[PDB]
Amino acid sequence: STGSATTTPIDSLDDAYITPVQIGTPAQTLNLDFDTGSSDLWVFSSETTASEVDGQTIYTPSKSTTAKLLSGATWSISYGDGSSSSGDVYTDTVSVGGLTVTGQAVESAKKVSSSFTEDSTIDGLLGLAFSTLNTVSPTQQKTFFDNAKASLDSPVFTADLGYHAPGTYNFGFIDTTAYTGSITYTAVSTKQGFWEWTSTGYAVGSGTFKSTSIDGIADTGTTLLYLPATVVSAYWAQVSGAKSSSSVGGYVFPCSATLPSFTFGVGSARIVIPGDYIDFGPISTGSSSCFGGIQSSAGIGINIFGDVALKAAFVVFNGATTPTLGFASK
Repeated sequence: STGSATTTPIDSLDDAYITPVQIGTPAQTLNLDFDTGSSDLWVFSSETTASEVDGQTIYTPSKSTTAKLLSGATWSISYGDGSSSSGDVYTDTVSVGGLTVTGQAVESAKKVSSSFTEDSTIDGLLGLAFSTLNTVSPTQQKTFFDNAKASLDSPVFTADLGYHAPGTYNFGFIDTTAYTGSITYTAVSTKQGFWEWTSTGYAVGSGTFKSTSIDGIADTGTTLLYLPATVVSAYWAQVSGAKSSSSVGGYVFPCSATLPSFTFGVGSARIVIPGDYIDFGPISTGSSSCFGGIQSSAGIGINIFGDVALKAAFVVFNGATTPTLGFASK
């Protein structure tokens, strides 16, 4: 089997991407944030505290003839941005772009934190990291990809995120029309549950490439590119007036600037992030200070190849017995 679904930016900055997902019988369609940095499929629901729902579409298990309470199971998750959610668990039929999994764990939110409530465009998350990170207790549950894998034509999914435009998530096949050149594959460590790999270095603008190993994760659920302070300082030093602002929470730059590109290495290959992809707009409405899309990871504990980096590439998440990642230009 295969599946193919369009993913659409939630706003004019590409802060995140939503993909429609069918849950239950008859189908209830929710727009989920596909997140290769986590492993829970959770949704706003008829069980979510009413004051914490503000415009989202909810899953109502009682209206699904295929929903079944997973007795005794609870979940609770905290994300790198400080947001969180928790609840109980149903199993139900879940379809993405024509690919159907029966018996998928659908984690129903009883509580969500303020940032989820405040984002009316995201109805939940669909985790695509390794199932060892799934938070369901006392019986850990599998991700949608893990459940679908055996049925797929090939045990892969691909992320093709757009810049200020829709893109595609494909399951079970590699669309050879969606990228240019060849796909370069690179090793993955699953030891932390992430799609964790080692970039071979970077360049700033037209500058020379610096060969240096940068371990990090391919994370579709993180907006920006978080890299070591040395790398980030070298980038922003090429932008007149750019500075790190403790009060804003990262590097800012004059909105009048033209930003240089940023290149990262994948083995001997190179992915170029155009300068425009690094502009996240005014820090507050009407400000002439703009927020940078490359930020330091020094306070995180891990480097994160988030959407800023991934949307410059066609990315293969290869879930073969030994997983690997592939990157191509597009």
